Amino acid sequence: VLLYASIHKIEEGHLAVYYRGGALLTSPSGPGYHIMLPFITTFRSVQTTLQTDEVKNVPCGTSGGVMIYIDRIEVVNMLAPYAVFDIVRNYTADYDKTLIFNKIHHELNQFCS
Amino acid sequence: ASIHKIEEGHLAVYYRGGALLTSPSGPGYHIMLPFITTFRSVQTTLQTDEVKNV
Amino acid sequence: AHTLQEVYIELFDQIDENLKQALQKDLNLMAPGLTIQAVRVTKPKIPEAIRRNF
Amino acid sequence: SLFSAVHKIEEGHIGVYYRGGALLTSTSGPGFHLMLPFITSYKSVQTTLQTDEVKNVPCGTSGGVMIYFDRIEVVNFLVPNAVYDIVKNYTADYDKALIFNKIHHELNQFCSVHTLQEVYIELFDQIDE
Ligand SMILES: *[C@@H]1O[C@H](CO)[C@@H](O)[C@H](O)[C@H]1NC(C)=O
Repeated sequence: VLLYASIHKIEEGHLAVYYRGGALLTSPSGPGYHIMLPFITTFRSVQTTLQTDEVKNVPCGTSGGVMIYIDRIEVVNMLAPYAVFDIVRNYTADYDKTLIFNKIHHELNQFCS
Repeated sequence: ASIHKIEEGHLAVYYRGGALLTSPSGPGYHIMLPFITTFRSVQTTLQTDEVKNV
Repeated sequence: AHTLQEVYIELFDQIDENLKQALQKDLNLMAPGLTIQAVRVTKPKIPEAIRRNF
Repeated sequence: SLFSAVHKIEEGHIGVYYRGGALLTSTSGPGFHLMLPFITSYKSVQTTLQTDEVKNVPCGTSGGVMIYFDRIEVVNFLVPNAVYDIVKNYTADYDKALIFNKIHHELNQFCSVHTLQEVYIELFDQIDE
């Protein structure tokens, strides 16, 4: 049914970004009920409130040449709602893997060497 | 079936009875003689290849 | 013309340059038109006995 | 029929079309687009930041000892205007022939001048640069 296919809900603290044929429509939607074209358009909700994630067993080569493994490094971040469009236009929705948690290990290694 | 659809980045040279015809052909669709002529494309762009255990 | 140390360590950054220079020098007069944009070489495998000493 | 004519390009990519092996001088941006039914083949090359890595890269230090980097990742991006020239000169897999086929040689050349300590600890932060 058209209603079942199109009707979608955006959780509080999330901003919705839609895609029609792969393009990025310049019209994000805030929390609440919304209407999108049923089949062609598909939505993904990016969290804008405080968010947490973690990386495990990060190596660290100390200046003495010995290896120490930090078990868990957690980063908590957030992005302003206005920047969702650009931050999704670049780096796609999964901006965290390619902006924070892929560089965590290298930055820590550089610091602790 | 004689159509050969030369690739991009290559250049084609033909052989009519084991002879190099003076006319080459760039990328795109092309038509050659049905059977007497056989084409082969050589890559004119950057090309890498190696020799092992020297 | 070079010793094990020179080839393995000191002149490794020059092995590829010398090879490219020689090949291009030959081709310039033999087959004009072809050009060697770049050359690469992996590190040579030195004997096990000499490897332990290093 | 018309099923093949349409094709999604995805955001952050640019589509390049081949006319039976020949690269057309027309490129299509993200969004719905239409091409010829069966005699044209599209491929989307990414024009946004992307990453790829090479594993177990050897490195011979000035002391004659061999140390193997577990992973070396390169993050790169291609401007949208030069996409046509890049694909024409080096196809859609330009990255392999431009970066990751010479990462190992560049690393070996850098290592041959530095000692095991020098690369392992001292100038580790300079290897990337
Ligand atoms: C082919 O050989 C002729 C005769 O020696 C020479 O003049 C010509 O430059 C050569 N060309 C190539 C491409 O090898």
